Amino acid sequence: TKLADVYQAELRELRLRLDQLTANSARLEVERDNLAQDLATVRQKLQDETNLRLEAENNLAAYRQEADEATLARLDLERKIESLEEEIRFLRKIHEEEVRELQ
Amino acid sequence: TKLADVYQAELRELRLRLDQLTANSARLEVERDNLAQDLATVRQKLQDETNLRLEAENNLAAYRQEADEATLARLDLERKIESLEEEIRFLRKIHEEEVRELQ
Amino acid sequence: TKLADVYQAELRELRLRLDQLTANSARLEVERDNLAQDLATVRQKLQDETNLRLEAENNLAAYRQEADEATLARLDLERKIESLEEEIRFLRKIHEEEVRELQ
Amino acid sequence: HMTKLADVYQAELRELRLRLDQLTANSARLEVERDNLAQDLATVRQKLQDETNLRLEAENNLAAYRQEADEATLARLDLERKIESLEEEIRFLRKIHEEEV
Repeated sequence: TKLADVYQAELRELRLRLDQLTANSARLEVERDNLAQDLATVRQKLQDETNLRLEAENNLAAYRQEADEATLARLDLERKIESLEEEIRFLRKIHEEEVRELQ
Repeated sequence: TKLADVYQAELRELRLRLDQLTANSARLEVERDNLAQDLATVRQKLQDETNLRLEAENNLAAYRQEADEATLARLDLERKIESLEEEIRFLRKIHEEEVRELQ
Repeated sequence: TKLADVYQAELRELRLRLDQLTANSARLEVERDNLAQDLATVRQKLQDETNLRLEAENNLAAYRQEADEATLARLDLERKIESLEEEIRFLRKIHEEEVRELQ
Repeated sequence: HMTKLADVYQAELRELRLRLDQLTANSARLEVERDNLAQDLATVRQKLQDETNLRLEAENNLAAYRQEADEATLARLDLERKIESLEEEIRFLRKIHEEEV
């Protein structure tokens, strides 16, 4: 009986440990399955957002050129205006002087 | 003797299973740790790629708006130019006339 | 005459502006040439550093697996050690019992 | 009198104005190109700094994983010897016990 008790003691311990490990393993498998599903989703969200970023960044260079050329055209015209208003003022001074000389 | 033999057999089996289950559990914990790490990583990449997308889209919007402002300003200026050129023509005509009369 | 002065004044202003603009344009040409050379340099450095970053990031997953497998192997052995020490303890208990039963 | 002079002066004025219009246009264009090159230079310098930081973190994690593998392997080797020692001990215990009966 003492022999049987020694054996049963070791058996009982091993069965206890085994039951705890099976429980722990089942819980870990559930958590792993969940993390994997969420990882698949967020990877898809990343791919989508990368594609949108990429298209936007591609359009940028052409739009920057459009803006530069439009701004350059505006400036050219503002300068022509300044030139014409300068020309007018000069004409009036020159004209006023010429009419004084004919008196 | 038959009894000890049944016990030693079960003892050997349980130790075999236990070693496999411990290995399996260790592996699962490693897999779970990895999935969690990668999930944190890709979530960060998603956030980054969203921020870059938004900034790109904003720069696109800004370049379109600037061009529009430049084009509208240009058109307004072209009309002021036509006005100034008319004014110049009228000034020369009036002055050429005044010059003829004073002679 | 005053008329000649009016004309010479406008001429003087235009010439000075032209001189100022030519000087500024020469400066700007130099600065543009420099910015372009440096831009080419830093673009090359960027490409190089991107290639290294990319290869490092690619090797990451493989090195993490190497570490995981090495750690898993270690654990398997530490467990086999515990198994053998348990077996020893049990053998001594069983042996002591058998020795008592056989006087 | 002034007619001769006015003609010469108006001609030079016309030339200078034409030149100013061309040079002002060119300068404006150069200013735009310089502003752009500077902007892009700032951009790519930032990308370089970012890419360097990512490279360094990656290389650090590589280094750390290589250290983990080396230490784990060394521990494994030490354990395999302890295993041999324990198996030797077991065999000695069984032979000594079998003798004692």
